[PDB]
Amino acid sequence: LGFLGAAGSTMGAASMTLTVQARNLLHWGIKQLQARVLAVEHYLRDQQLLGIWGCSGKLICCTNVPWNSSWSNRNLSEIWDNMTWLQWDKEISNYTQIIYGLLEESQNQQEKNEQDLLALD
Amino acid sequence: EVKLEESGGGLVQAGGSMKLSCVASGFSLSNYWMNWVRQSPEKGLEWVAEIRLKPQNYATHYAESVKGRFSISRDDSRSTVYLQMNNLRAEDTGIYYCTRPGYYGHYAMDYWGQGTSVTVS
Amino acid sequence: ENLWVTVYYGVPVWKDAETTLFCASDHNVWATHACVPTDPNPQEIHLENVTEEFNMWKNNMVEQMHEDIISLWDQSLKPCVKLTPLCVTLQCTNVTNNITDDMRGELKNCSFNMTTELRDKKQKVYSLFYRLDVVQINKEYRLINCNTSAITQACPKVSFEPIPIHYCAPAGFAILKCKDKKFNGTGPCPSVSTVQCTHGIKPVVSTQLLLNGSLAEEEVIIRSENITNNAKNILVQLNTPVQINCTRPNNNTVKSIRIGPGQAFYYTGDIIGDIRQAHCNVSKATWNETLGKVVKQLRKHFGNNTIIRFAQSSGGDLEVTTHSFNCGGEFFYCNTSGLFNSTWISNTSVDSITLPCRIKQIINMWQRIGQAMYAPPIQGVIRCVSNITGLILTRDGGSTNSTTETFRPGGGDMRDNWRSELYKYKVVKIEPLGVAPTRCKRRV
Amino acid sequence: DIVLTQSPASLAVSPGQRATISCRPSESVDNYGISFMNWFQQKPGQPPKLLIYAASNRGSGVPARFTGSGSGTDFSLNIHPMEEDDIAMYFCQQSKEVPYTFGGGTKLEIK
Ligand SMILES: *[C@@H]1O[C@H](CO)[C@@H](O[C@@H]2O[C@H](CO)[C@@H](O[C@@H]3O[C@H](CO)[C@@H](O)[C@H](O)[C@@H]3O)[C@H](O)[C@H]2NC(C)=O)[C@H](O)[C@H]1NC(C)=O
Ligand SMILES: *[C@@H]1O[C@H](CO)[C@@H](O[C@@H]2O[C@H](CO)[C@@H](O[C@@H]3O[C@H](CO)[C@@H](O)[C@H](O)[C@@H]3O)[C@H](O)[C@H]2NC(C)=O)[C@H](O)[C@H]1NC(C)=O
Ligand SMILES: *[C@@H]1O[C@H](CO)[C@@H](O[C@@H]2O[C@H](CO)[C@@H](O)[C@H](O)[C@H]2NC(C)=O)[C@H](O)[C@H]1NC(C)=O
Ligand SMILES: *[C@@H]1O[C@H](CO)[C@@H](O[C@@H]2O[C@H](CO)[C@@H](O)[C@H](O)[C@H]2NC(C)=O)[C@H](O)[C@H]1NC(C)=O
Ligand SMILES: *[C@@H]1O[C@H](CO)[C@@H](O[C@@H]2O[C@H](CO)[C@@H](O)[C@H](O)[C@H]2NC(C)=O)[C@H](O)[C@H]1NC(C)=O
Ligand SMILES: *[C@@H]1O[C@H](CO)[C@@H](O[C@@H]2O[C@H](CO)[C@@H](O)[C@H](O)[C@H]2NC(C)=O)[C@H](O)[C@H]1NC(C)=O
Ligand SMILES: *[C@@H]1O[C@H](CO)[C@@H](O[C@@H]2O[C@H](CO)[C@@H](O)[C@H](O)[C@H]2NC(C)=O)[C@H](O)[C@H]1NC(C)=O
Ligand SMILES: *[C@@H]1O[C@H](CO)[C@@H](O[C@@H]2O[C@H](CO)[C@@H](O)[C@H](O)[C@H]2NC(C)=O)[C@H](O)[C@H]1NC(C)=O
Ligand SMILES: *[C@@H]1O[C@H](CO)[C@@H](O)[C@H](O)[C@H]1NC(C)=O
Ligand SMILES: *[C@@H]1O[C@H](CO)[C@@H](O)[C@H](O)[C@H]1NC(C)=O
Ligand SMILES: *[C@@H]1O[C@H](CO)[C@@H](O)[C@H](O)[C@H]1NC(C)=O
Ligand SMILES: *[C@@H]1O[C@H](CO)[C@@H](O)[C@H](O)[C@H]1NC(C)=O
Ligand SMILES: *[C@@H]1O[C@H](CO)[C@@H](O)[C@H](O)[C@H]1NC(C)=O
Ligand SMILES: *[C@@H]1O[C@H](CO)[C@@H](O)[C@H](O)[C@H]1NC(C)=O
Ligand SMILES: *[C@@H]1O[C@H](CO)[C@@H](O)[C@H](O)[C@H]1NC(C)=O
Ligand SMILES: *[C@@H]1O[C@H](CO)[C@@H](O)[C@H](O)[C@H]1NC(C)=O
Ligand SMILES: *[C@@H]1O[C@H](CO)[C@@H](O)[C@H](O)[C@H]1NC(C)=O
Ligand SMILES: *[C@@H]1O[C@H](CO)[C@@H](O)[C@H](O)[C@H]1NC(C)=O
Ligand SMILES: *[C@@H]1O[C@H](CO)[C@@H](O)[C@H](O)[C@H]1NC(C)=O
Ligand SMILES: *[C@@H]1O[C@H](CO)[C@@H](O)[C@H](O)[C@H]1NC(C)=O
Ligand SMILES: *[C@@H]1O[C@H](CO)[C@@H](O)[C@H](O)[C@H]1NC(C)=O
Ligand SMILES: *[C@@H]1O[C@H](CO)[C@@H](O)[C@H](O)[C@H]1NC(C)=O
Repeated sequence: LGFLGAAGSTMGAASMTLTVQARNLLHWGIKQLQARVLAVEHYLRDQQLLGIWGCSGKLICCTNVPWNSSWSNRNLSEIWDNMTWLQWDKEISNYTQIIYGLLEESQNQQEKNEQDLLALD
Repeated sequence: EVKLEESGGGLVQAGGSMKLSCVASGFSLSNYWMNWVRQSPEKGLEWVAEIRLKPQNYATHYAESVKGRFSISRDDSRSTVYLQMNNLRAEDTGIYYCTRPGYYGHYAMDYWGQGTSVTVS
Repeated sequence: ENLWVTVYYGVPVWKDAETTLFCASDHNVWATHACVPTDPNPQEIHLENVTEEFNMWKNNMVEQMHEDIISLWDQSLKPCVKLTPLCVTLQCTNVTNNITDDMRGELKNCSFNMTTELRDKKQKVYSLFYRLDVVQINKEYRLINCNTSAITQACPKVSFEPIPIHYCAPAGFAILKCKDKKFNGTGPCPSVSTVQCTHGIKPVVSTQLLLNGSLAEEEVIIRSENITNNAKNILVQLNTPVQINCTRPNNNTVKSIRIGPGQAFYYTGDIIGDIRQAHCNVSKATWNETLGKVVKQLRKHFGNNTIIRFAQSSGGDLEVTTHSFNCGGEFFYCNTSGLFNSTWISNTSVDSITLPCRIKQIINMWQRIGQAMYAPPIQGVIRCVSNITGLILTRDGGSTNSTTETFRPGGGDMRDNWRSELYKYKVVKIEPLGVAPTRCKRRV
Repeated sequence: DIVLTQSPASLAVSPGQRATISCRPSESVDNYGISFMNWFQQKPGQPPKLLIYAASNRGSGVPARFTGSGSGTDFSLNIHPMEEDDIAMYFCQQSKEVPYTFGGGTKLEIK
């Protein structure tokens, strides 16, 4: 189970290696600087997105957005055992923009307001 | 063991059309070259068509006696060769054979199928 | 039931991407000056059940290697001596000596007026030149390309000997390597591994044949960008080496003069002993076996019942019509005829082979307009041993109207040399974020 | 097209005798120093069998009694000794160019 050794594995099996994958995410002088700056800017963008979702403290988290069955006509056991993450990512690639927008609107925007009201009272 | 099997023969009304087929076996069709010839006791043997491989853009050649009324095509994925004909004339009556070039350099019809009867009237 | 969106991080998913890769290496013109120390044992992780597609013809790694090489060649010449003062009347005559001869006039005895350390004084010198280095003004001569470009002398202390270069991914990226055999450089690869870095690749500059490259694992592999287009080069990778022995038999000597206050120039002095033509020896039997393997593999694509022929290039510039070497610091051009002279009808042709070669001191390696380099002559007898690892062939036919086809050696495009080593490698970007339907809920 | 002439149209040959069938192309069949004339043998109800290739080389499985000959525009097939097993139609072919040509087939019989 080296880096990306999980790539051919079922989506469920792959969950065992998430930590390992995370560890590997982080004029000649100009070439070095452009590559390094981009690696950092990219890294931070992913972390900011999790921070909006409130999931930044975890590799795995749950959300309050319900699944739209039209995104994929499959059973839970079907997805977790009969597919790889590579196949899955392609299958729902049309809806990733929608899901990200829903996570912010349905959870982040709603929860911060309700918690503020409780704090205010 | 190389075998060729012809099919699709039979009696067809003049001015009509039909398709003959040849099934390749015992060799890879994709890497060789294929030819069709016909025979009648009135004329003896006559060459009618040839088909080339992919680097040659599947170019084809026909005898002047059949050109424009006959067409040759192949399906590399199914190991088959087809000879299409239309605007049939009584003169086209004869036995048609699926053939192979055989010996390298010394192009020759080293292998023949059993052949099939075609009659036009 | 009610399915919910979940988020996973560290997900093993990758996408096609282009990024700058960095060189590593174990004076010299090559990249080792810019490079950092290598990983002596690069790690490789095999991936099971992975069918990732490769396409060598679109591979960006080729362009990155090309640009690094051009920059390095130029960088080595920046401190070096300018030869602009040499464009003079340069009167010359025939060299007379004990010779086996060559084309008549191949060597010239020239004399000319040069500057000295003081601008107040001039000196008269003489030197030997190759016919290729000069043209007639109208006897009076001119150094070739004095009408086109400045000429820079290569620094004598800088070696041209190749140094293996490894390329490594930046963080967030990984390099995939195809493990398949008999792979033609395109389509899905049935077995894929992930590596931090590539195997070391030596820069090699050559034409019509590939030198010092990798061998095919089992059988000779034939590939081209478009097999139906006769314009395209066909690359052939051999599964065996063919050894070639090249030599420059003449006992040349080197003399030098100071030019101006800041620089010095080296030139060919008297040649000691008999003057003989440069040449290369290859085994005939070995070459005959090699051609038989290539022909057998060509038939698998071009079909049976074809006549396969080979011939020399019909024309074009000396730089592309002949085989080129850079060895010992000398530049060789060899005719290659006798390697490519055959007809194959019956799976057979219908000791050593010696090829003639020529030496030129003024070169333009990258075929750039307005550029030129003068190599200093190298003293003493030069011998080089190398192995042929592949061929560049072109179709002069495209014939569909006959039972024959003829092939001729290609060249003039360096990218095709590098493609023979980089075809196994692909660059991908790692995207750790993904989502899934698994049911769960959170308190608010 | 390149026209072949073949003769005799038929011949009767007694057992043990030599039989000869001539073939004369309108244009030379030769290329790269090698003849491209081929010969076939045929019996009723069956496809032709390749007999001789490159005007001299017996096809695989072909008995020694069948011998090719000639060059340029003059070729012939020589069969000896004649046997009843040799009764067949015979054809010459020019394979050098597209279209490939045949014609003038000959009937060989026992006398
Ligand atoms: C290296 O070899 C592979 C095969 O191992 C080549 O893949 C082949 O590519 C051709 C052209 O796309 C495929 O031809 C097919 O044509 C039909 C229409 O007649 C089209 O519908 C198919 O989608 C396809 O284009 C051929 O099937 C395919 N062979 C396979 C997939 O096994 C590849 O092109 C070769 N690379 C080079 C540079 O020659
Ligand atoms: C491909 O690699 C082979 C070696 O596997 C090269 O052959 C060898 O090349 C080296 C370097 O040019 C030769 O050595 C040199 O010798 C001279 C003279 O003593 C010395 O001054 C240099 O510093 C260096 O040591 C070596 O002699 C030669 N072969 C043998 C048997 O020694 C071949 O040249 C390479 N091809 C290309 C195109 O680079
Ligand atoms: C070296 O000598 C050769 C002759 O051995 C010179 O070549 C001759 O050039 C003249 C004048 O144009 C011709 O008339 C002859 O036919 C040439 N002789 C040959 C080719 O054998 C040559 O010019 C001298 N040096 C050079 C050419 O650089
Ligand atoms: C090239 O020409 C020069 C003269 O321009 C030659 O140098 C002279 O050669 C003659 C004999 O031919 C000697 O008598 C002189 O003493 C030499 N002058 C010197 C050494 O300053 C030179 O030898 C010629 N080179 C070749 C290879 O023939
Ligand atoms: C190098 O310079 C000298 C003069 O210092 C040149 O010698 C002259 O040659 C011409 C030939 O027509 C004579 O008319 C002159 O009389 C010579 N010298 C002088 C001072 O007039 C020599 O030719 C020059 N060399 C080159 C290659 O140009
Ligand atoms: C070019 O020459 C080198 C040195 O002889 C070859 O490297 C050897 O390759 C053989 C297999 O062909 C190995 O058994 C030897 O151990 C290698 N020698 C080493 C690594 O020092 C090389 O194969 C030749 N051409 C190639 C490799 O394409
Ligand atoms: C071209 O045809 C030849 C000959 O059929 C193929 O190989 C040989 O044919 C002979 C008899 O003539 C057999 O005994 C052989 O087994 C065949 N090959 C071998 C290796 O023995 C050859 O494969 C054909 N070439 C292509 C590309 O299809
Ligand atoms: C490579 O070798 C060939 C064969 O020797 C050269 O072609 C010959 O050129 C000469 C001189 O004009 C002719 O007399 C011959 O008829 C040619 N031989 C042929 C066509 O077979 C060719 O010039 C050489 N290439 C180089 C760059 O020197
Ligand atoms: C590949 O598939 C096999 C089952 O056929 C499985 O046991 C193995 O774990 C899979 N490999 C990966 C990397 O998922
Ligand atoms: C699912 O997506 C479709 C298309 O956008 C939308 O019409 C539907 O309302 C969505 N269902 C949600 C909660 O169910
Ligand atoms: C998903 O559930 C349905 C329920 O009818 C079943 O028919 C189908 O086979 C299931 N799919 C898989 C992959 O188990
Ligand atoms: C996903 O998007 C791609 C690109 O528009 C499209 O080709 C594909 O059909 C889509 N998949 C769907 C709609 O399931
Ligand atoms: C320089 O001289 C060469 C001699 O071959 C000639 O071909 C070229 O046209 C010249 N260049 C210019 C710019 O005149
Ligand atoms: C090869 O060239 C032919 C003729 O132009 C073209 O039809 C075909 O698409 C090309 N094949 C490629 C680009 O893979
Ligand atoms: C042969 O050439 C050498 C080098 O130029 C020279 O020293 C020697 O005298 C020559 N021998 C003769 C001319 O007999
Ligand atoms: C090349 O072959 C020639 C002719 O046999 C021979 O004289 C020469 O010494 C050979 N060169 C080498 C390096 O063996
Ligand atoms: C090249 O030289 C080696 C010795 O270094 C020798 O064994 C080999 O036979 C030579 N090759 C030829 C073609 O002469
Ligand atoms: C090239 O082949 C031709 C034809 O066999 C031959 O006449 C010629 O001499 C050969 N050239 C060589 C061997 O240099
Ligand atoms: C090449 O031809 C010769 C002569 O017919 C034959 O003996 C040999 O087996 C052939 N080689 C084939 C595949 O190698
Ligand atoms: C070249 O190879 C052919 C085909 O294998 C062989 O028939 C011939 O004898 C070889 N020529 C030699 C070894 O000189
Ligand atoms: C030839 O070159 C060698 C060095 O490679 C040198 O020692 C020798 O003196 C030169 N000529 C001779 C010695 O005649
Ligand atoms: C074959 O002949 C046709 C004309 O019938 C011509 O257009 C085509 O270019 C020819 N092909 C070759 C390779 O010469």
